[PDB]
Amino acid sequence: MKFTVEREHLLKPLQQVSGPLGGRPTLPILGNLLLQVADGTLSLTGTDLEMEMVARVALVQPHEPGATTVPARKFFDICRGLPEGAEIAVQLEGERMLVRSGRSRFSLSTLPAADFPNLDDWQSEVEFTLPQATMKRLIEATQFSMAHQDVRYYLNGMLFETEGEELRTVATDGHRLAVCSMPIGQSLPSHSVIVPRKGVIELMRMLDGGDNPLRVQIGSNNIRAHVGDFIFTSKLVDGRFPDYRRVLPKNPDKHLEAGCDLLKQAFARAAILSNEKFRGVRLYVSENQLKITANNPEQEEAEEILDVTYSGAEMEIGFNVSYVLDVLNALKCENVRMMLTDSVSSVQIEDAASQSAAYVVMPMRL
Amino acid sequence: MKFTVEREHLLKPLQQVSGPLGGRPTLPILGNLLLQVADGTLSLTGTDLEMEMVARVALVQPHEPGATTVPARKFFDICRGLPEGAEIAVQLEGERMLVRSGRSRFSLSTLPAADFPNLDDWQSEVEFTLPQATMKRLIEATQFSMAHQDVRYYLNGMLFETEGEELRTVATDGHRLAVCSMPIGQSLPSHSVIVPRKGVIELMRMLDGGDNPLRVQIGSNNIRAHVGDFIFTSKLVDGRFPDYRRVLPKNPDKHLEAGCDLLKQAFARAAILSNEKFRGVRLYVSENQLKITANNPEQEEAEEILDVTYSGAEMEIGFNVSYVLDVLNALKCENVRMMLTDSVSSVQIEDAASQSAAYVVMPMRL
Amino acid sequence: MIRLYPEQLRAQLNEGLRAAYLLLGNDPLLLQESQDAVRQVAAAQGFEEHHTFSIDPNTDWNAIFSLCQAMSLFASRQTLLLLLPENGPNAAINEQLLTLTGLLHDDLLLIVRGNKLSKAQENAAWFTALANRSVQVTCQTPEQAQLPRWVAARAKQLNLELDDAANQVLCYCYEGNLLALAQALERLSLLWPDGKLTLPRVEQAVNDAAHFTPFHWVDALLMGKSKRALHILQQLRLEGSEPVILLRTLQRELLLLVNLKRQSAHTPLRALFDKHRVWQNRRGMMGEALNRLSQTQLRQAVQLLTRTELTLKQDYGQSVWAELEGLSLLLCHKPLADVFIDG
Amino acid sequence: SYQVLARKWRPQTFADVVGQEHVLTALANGLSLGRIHHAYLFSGTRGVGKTSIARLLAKGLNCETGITATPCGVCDNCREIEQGRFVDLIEIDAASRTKVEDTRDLLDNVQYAPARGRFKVYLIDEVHMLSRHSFNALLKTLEEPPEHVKFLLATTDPQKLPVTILSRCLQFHLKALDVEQIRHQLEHILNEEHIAHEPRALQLLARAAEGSLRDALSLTDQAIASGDGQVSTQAVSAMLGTLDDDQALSLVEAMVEANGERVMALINEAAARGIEWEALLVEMLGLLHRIAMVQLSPAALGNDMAAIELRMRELARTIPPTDIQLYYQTLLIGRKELPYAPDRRMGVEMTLLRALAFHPRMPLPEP
Amino acid sequence: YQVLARKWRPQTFADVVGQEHVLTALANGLSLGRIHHAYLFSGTRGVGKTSIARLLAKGLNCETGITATPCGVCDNCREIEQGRFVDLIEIDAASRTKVEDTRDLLDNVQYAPARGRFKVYLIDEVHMLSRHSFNALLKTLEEPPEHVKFLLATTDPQKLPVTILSRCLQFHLKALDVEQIRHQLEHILNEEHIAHEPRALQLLARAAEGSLR
Amino acid sequence: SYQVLARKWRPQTFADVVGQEHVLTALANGLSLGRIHHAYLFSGTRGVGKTSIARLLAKGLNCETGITATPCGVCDNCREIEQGRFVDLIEIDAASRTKVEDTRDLLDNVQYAPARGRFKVYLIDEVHMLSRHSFNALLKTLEEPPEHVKFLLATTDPQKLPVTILSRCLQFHLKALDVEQIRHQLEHILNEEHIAHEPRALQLLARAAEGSLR
DNA sequence: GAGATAGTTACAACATACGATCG
DNA sequence: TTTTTTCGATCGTATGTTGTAACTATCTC
Ligand SMILES: Nc1ncnc2c1ncn2[C@@H]1O[C@H](COP(=O)(O)OP(=O)(O)O)[C@@H](O)[C@H]1O
Ligand SMILES: Nc1ncnc2c1ncn2[C@@H]1O[C@H](COP(=O)(O)OP(=O)(O)O)[C@@H](O)[C@H]1O
Ligand SMILES: Nc1ncnc2c1ncn2[C@@H]1O[C@H](COP(=O)(O)OP(=O)(O)O)[C@@H](O)[C@H]1O
Ligand code: ALF
Ligand code: ALF
Ligand code: ALF
Ligand SMILES: [Mg+2]
Ligand SMILES: [Mg+2]
Ligand SMILES: [Mg+2]
Ligand SMILES: [Zn+2]
Ligand SMILES: [Zn+2]
Ligand SMILES: [Zn+2]
Repeated sequence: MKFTVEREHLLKPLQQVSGPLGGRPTLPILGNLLLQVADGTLSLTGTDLEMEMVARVALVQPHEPGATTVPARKFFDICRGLPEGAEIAVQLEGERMLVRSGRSRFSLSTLPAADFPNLDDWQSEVEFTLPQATMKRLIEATQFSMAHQDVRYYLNGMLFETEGEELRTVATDGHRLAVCSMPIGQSLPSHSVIVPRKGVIELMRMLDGGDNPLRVQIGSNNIRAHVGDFIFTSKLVDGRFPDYRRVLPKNPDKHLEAGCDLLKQAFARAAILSNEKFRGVRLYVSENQLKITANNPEQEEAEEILDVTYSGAEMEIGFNVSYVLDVLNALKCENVRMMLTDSVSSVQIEDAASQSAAYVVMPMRL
Repeated sequence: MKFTVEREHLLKPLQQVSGPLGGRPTLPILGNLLLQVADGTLSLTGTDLEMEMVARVALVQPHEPGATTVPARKFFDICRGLPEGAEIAVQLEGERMLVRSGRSRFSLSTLPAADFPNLDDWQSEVEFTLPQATMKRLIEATQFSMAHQDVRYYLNGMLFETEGEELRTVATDGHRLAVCSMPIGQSLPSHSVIVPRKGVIELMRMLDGGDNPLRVQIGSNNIRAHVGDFIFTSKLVDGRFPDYRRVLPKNPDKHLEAGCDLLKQAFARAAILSNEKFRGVRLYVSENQLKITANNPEQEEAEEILDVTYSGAEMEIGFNVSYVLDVLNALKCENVRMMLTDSVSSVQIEDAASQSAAYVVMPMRL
Repeated sequence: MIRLYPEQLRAQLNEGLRAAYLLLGNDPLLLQESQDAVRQVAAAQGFEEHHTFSIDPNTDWNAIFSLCQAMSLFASRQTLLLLLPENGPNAAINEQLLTLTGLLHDDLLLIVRGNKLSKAQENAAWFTALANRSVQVTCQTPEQAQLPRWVAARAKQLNLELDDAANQVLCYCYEGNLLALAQALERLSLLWPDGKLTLPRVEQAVNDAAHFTPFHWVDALLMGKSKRALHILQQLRLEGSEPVILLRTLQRELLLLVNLKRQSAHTPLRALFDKHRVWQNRRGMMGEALNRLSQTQLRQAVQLLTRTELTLKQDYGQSVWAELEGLSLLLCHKPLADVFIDG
Repeated sequence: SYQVLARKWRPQTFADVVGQEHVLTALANGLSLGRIHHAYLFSGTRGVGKTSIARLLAKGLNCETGITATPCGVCDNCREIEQGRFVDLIEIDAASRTKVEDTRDLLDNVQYAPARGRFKVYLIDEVHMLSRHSFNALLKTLEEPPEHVKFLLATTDPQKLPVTILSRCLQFHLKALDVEQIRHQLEHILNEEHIAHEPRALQLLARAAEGSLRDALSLTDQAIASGDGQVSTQAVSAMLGTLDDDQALSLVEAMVEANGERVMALINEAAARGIEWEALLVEMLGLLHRIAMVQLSPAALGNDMAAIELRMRELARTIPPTDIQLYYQTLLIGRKELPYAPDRRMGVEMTLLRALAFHPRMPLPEP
Repeated sequence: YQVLARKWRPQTFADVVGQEHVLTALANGLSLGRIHHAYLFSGTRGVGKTSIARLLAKGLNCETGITATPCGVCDNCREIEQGRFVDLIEIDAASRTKVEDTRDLLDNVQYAPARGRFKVYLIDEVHMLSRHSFNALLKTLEEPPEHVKFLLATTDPQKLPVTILSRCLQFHLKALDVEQIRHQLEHILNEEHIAHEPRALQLLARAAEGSLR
Repeated sequence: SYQVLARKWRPQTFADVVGQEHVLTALANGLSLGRIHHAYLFSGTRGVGKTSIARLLAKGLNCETGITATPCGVCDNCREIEQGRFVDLIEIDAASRTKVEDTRDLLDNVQYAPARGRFKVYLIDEVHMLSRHSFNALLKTLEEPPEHVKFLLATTDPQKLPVTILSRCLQFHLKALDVEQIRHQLEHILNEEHIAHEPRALQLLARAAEGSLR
């Protein structure tokens, strides 16, 4: 193997592929990048038996085909420490790899590439293309609702569903539900899959805000994403994600239109008043009026009274401050709409204009 | 006895006073802090039998002169808990002290003031004042070489020497030496003293770059530093310190002048493959040639070539890269001058621009 | 507080559930079986969540309270399981449990597992509050006398033909370890599809995994079974128990025997037992020992015990087990050369 | 070259493993009848076949033909498992990685379906070295395992594991390999390797193995090295004599029969190997005490001293108790007076001579 | 003046006093090619454990090949004599006994040797290793890479777990005889050109117990 | 300030040490012939001058004039060592530094060249008080340390030290001072100090000393 | 389009709890 | 209806909490 590239070209792919790698791997080889030079291009591969990141760089200088592995952190540090504009020439001799840059020379140990694990080839089922903004919106809308750590595996991941010409993301943790939907523009067969938390984080980091569309392929148990010159492959957690439509309220007889900024200020004031853990905050809504009282154990309660647009009968209910605060923060608009049936029942929240994003919160018993 | 003050002014002097006090007082008196209202000011003093910190705050509101002791932890909790802008009133009612923290009244135990072990009469062997910038520069440039924990207790501190009209700071740990000197414009007698590392760290943290000058007094067994309205008193090691003059090499002949940035970059790049445990490197010096070599336990080698202005004979010398990097970082100069004699002798480092500060590194013989 | 045993819990679960369940005992197998039965019945009745927690100083009670107060979207009637520490709840844990039972809800089903509470521990505000609407199952490991009946019942429940010799061998090998015995029965059933177990068949697939306590060793010495005492001592040594505990356990009984023998010359045994508040179930055994040992004996034993204590606590010797074995043989009716006594 | 005799002859079929009949029969019946537990725990002494049996079970639990107790050994899964590079077989050395993070990651990995196997088997070896938090995580994962995940555990000190983890798995305990089976296995291996041997050498090697086939193979390899490509009685006897470290019992046996030259030879041999004299003396005291207690009751000798059971039992049977008592007393006096002797070796020799051909005069209460 | 002990460390199997059985076994093993991957050496202090370990390591990595009679002149032999060979990883277990050190050591054992045919790890004072360190080495000792060999030296093998003892070939070194010590001292003094008398050598040999150092 | 006679009359040269003739002769011969060892262990009863001998040997090794058996006592190195502030002389109170961490830190600084002296001397006082791990850690470096470091060990209970350490050190046994030597030293000190005395009092004090000068 | 300030993440130091060995 | 341990000094592993420094992202010049 032999090639020569520039520092700037090779700086970013190394950072991208070095993300998943870290800590102490189960096998030493998993801690090393795999470099393959062939067909006038250099491919860098990094995997941990669950996710795989592949980057490609074009070569405009004489080279030689080959393949070998190299430690990740040391190579990245060597590349980063060299001065700007330096040209890196890499070659392989014996069991060592020589990296040269100006008057600087380095030799690094390597391992045979025949032992490097590779994900088995699979046939895709649903293939499509999306703008980066659409996926960013979908993930950011339905990410905080995932369960941080639970015995139920399906709650950890996120549910990606394709239905007709609509792409839907669902995230729940047993106490909150978040559903978002957007139109892709083309019709796809009905199909739902579950992606793990690591895959979601990798997809979020993959997007850079550019105009390059990303191509998504979904198969039996794997998901692959192409973004420019980056290929990200991940496995799908098996299970049965709970259905989201049924848990939605059937017919909320009570509606409430509220100002997002005023609600945010009131909830912030309650949290400052209710910094003590345990219990939440009780809201009593009456005709065009709302009262908020902090029911933290026995701290002094300063009731907050505000004016809203409510038409139903008066009703009081307790809620968790953090859940409602996060739901409100997710909807970054000026006014919000809340739908509820009774004190003991799930409440739905959405924007006054856009119904694409919806949230469901189950009240805590007072 | 009775005094009312705003929370803003009171907060921060109390934090400084409680700083030296730890979780374990080990004595009823040392746990508390001494508060003395005299004339038109309040003095809060805290000591741990080793270092004393006293703060003075001028009070304009009516007050009753007195002197008592109050627990530090309770007072800190009371002052921290209150909201912003609260006005705190305190009054000594008999054996107890009543604090009207907002709308909540708290009771604190009071102990006799005569039992507080605080210095009363001070005699200064030398005394002067100087801007905080000089002290900060000297401490920052000399502390990194100070020892942490060693059998030689006299090496666990910093040596301050008032010589003629200048002040000199010396630090060492048996492997490298750092010397700095600066004039102050005042004639002083020849006097050398040792300050423990904890006192040096506390003094360094005390400085904040303020324009107000810092006053320094040195007595028979104690050192006092006054800055603004804060006074910090510490004791001395009293164990004698070896003279730095003999440590410096005599009649060094080989001289290398190089760029600070280039040397720093070369050493940092070579340190990547250097042995983690020892961090040893080899330097080969020839006519306008500096070759830096680093090795690893697994036979990973790094080489660097640098062009400098050298005219002596060929040399080979080992070194510890960490000490060299620390010296270069602390130097903060454009050009670096290194003076050496042989392959087994100490090497001196300074900046060609000026000789105000000097450093000495002992080679790692292998 | 409805008190029950593992052998009759099923019927109660068929009758209906309750607000809380207490599983207090020492045997792990019985506790696990009761927990599994309760969980299965609750799941059949419509309980879905199975939240579990191990009580520890680092445990966060706020999360437990939030779970007890919050409600799930597509689930209801969650179940909570607590694993108490071996020592038991302290004052802080008592207050935490009081708060938890104050927040107890009808839908929430609480299960607690751990060792039986002492006289002080069992008397607590939370325990008293729970007693009104609680069912406690006592899971105590059966003693040697009752073990064969339990083994026969378990074998019959599994449709196995177990011989008297096989039952005795299983009791001897796996005494004090019900989990090991149950696993051995399962392995034997798997090995032989016909289910007919004979002495050679069980013998070929049995090892030694008995678990004992110092009290068993002391009782064996009092009764006078040399082989049983030696086996118990070997098993305890292999387990890794501290000899000082054995010495202290034996000291009280030896001193009591010496005092009774000295005072038994001119006083009936019943009066002495009443004065010393000797437990009824032990009385006869004690008397037997007091009749088997002469007055010259119980003095050599004390001397050997003192010598062993001094050797352990002064010279830090490692020959304590040999001296313990010698003393065990001495307590049983054996000559002993008297050279080892060093009298 | 030639690999290593132990590493080369690892069993690859249920018919090759020698002994442990009950465990193999139970596993075969369970696989045949479909009764498969969610977790197994293999226990026993060192070098008995715990890892080998675990690997055989894993191979037979994912064979292409089907779940069987006699895996083909020719399909892709069997071959890959033999090579130790199968995708689904996740073997973890718990000893090297005990912190909570590694176990957390490994247990989180279970949420994915197997790639090319009906089951994804985890083979945790040396489980007793895991941390407490690692045990908690393993228990949390193992309370409700998936249907496609199986756990195989191998350990040598099961008592270290918590009761909760023990209750969730079926435990199989292995026994010692016995002399005859070890001898037969060594004979078969040497016949396959085309190496000359003698029956007495193999018998001695089996006796020295002490219920550990790995030790027997290591000693056989060392003897082959010493014997210059062959096993001979003289070479093996010399090797064992060099490795022999039971001089205390031999000294007691020689002393009890009133032999002087043998005692001197044993003392010289003990001096040749670095040994603490006081340790030898206390060992002899312990042996005499054990013999006396065995004479008092046959059940005194426990299972721990199985290697030298026969000789000690014979000594207890033959030697009258009075001689044992006298030897114990004189050796106790020797131990007491040892530190003031001119030299440790000279003091030990003097005490041995006194116990051999002398008799102390007791104070005999005269008044 | 370099001390006699350091100066006169054996550099060949012909320069070792006594220890006939271990030398014969090692020579036969190297000649026949039946080479194990784990050797343990036991004996009293100053009887030539580290010396024979280093000699064996030099014999394995000699340029001429794997022979029981290393040349002692090639580059590998010279570097090993000077104690700076890259493929002879010498570890002082007494100084580094924590488990993390063992983990770090084992994390990078897969890499091929830099220059030699084998990468020999020589651990000294093994009995000082912690229990976790002992357990961490079991799998590696059982199935190490084909290009890795472990050499262990200790004074009290009874301190090691039985599991480790069953994984490695054990060699026990015996205390040297008085006559052997006297002959070695006479030879060394003759080589050093120092006057001596038979009585002095006899007394020194008597007072040296069995350790030549 | 005032100092007791015990510490004020500490010998400063090889001519101020009473008895121990064999040890002094061996040290002088070794220094003259150039046969310098890297491990000296002074053993004996208490109050005989093990520490003084070790300090004198260290002073002789690091004298400006050169490696001599008769230190000048006037150069900078000699007076610096006398004052106890010499950089390259590391005096380690083993009775208060028994933990393994301290020994490991000590052994990691052995690869650095000496600051000003030609040797880096480690004087360990009461080495018998260290833990087993400390001894095992020392063993490796003590067997074959660098060429610019010397180890000096002083103890009164050589039995505590493991045989492994004793096998790699030069052992010097100090005899107990006789009554005549103690009496001579006492009368010399009293005459130098201008203190009246009588022969019988000195004889009684020498007899009661039990062979210890301290 | 570049520099300065603030916020977030990573590394090092300190404290607590549990287990094991020798005198 | 239960009952039940010697102490001091030293070494090693794993987890949780707090403080300081360096790197990256965002806002204003
Ligand atoms: N029953 C057996 N039959 C044949 N070889 C065996 C047997 N038991 C162990 N071995 C030998 O022991 C080695 C495997 O060790 P193993 O017993 O799996 O370790 P452990 O049981 O201590 O986990 C192999 O080299 C193998 O040849
Ligand atoms: N068999 C031997 N032949 C020659 N010299 C020996 C022998 N054994 C030990 N020595 C001497 O003992 C000294 C130290 O040996 P060493 O390598 O420390 O052995 P160990 O590792 O057993 O302590 C060396 O200087 C060496 O000359
Ligand atoms: N040989 C000697 N000659 C003169 N004075 C001695 C001698 N040995 C000991 N001393 C006196 O004893 C005091 C303490 O001696 P010290 O260094 O403690 O010896 P050690 O280390 O053997 O106890 C010294 O101050 C010294 O005056
Ligand atoms: F291979 Al083992 F105990 F020696 F599991
Ligand atoms: F180095 Al040694 F016994 F002292 F092997
Ligand atoms: F200082 Al001493 F014996 F008292 F060496
Ligand atoms: Mg195994
Ligand atoms: Mg050695
Ligand atoms: Mg002294
Ligand atoms: Zn197959
Ligand atoms: Zn060679
Ligand atoms: Zn001098």
